[PDB]
Amino acid sequence: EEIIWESLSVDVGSQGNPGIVEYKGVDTKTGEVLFEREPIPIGTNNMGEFLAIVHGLRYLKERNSRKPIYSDSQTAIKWVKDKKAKSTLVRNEETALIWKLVDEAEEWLNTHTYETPILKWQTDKWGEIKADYGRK
RNA sequence: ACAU
DNA sequence: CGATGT
Ligand SMILES: [K+]
Ligand SMILES: [K+]
Ligand SMILES: [K+]
Ligand SMILES: [Mg+2]
Ligand SMILES: [Mg+2]
Repeated sequence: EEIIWESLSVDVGSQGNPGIVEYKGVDTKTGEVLFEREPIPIGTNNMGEFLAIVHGLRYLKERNSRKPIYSDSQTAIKWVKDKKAKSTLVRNEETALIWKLVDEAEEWLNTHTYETPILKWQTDKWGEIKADYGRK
């Protein structure tokens, strides 16, 4: 099992969990940063990992790219497959922004199609995903 | 246990 | 050490 180098890798970064959430997508081969989301004041790791995959799907579809997406998040890969982000984060005024984005990402999944393979990055074999924030 |  | 998730 080898890396598919012609791919997009995504990852979340956070300050606290729940805490400030951001995410980015990079070229797996070169590490070039292809997109970065503005920090969201309160969210969870898994909400961010979910949003990162969905943004990747939208990014690749817009560009007519058949590349797969790598994620290190077992949870978010399942949530995308299911089209449902099963987060425990309370809904209040401080979490409204993240929940709006998660709700809108689910809505996009429920109104669009894609063939993009969503692959598990095998951290135990390959080290940290190329989109990692280097904060752990 | 596994993945973050 | 704590949290988010299956
Ligand atoms: K990190
Ligand atoms: K990881
Ligand atoms: K646990
Ligand atoms: Mg990750
Ligand atoms: Mg990471």
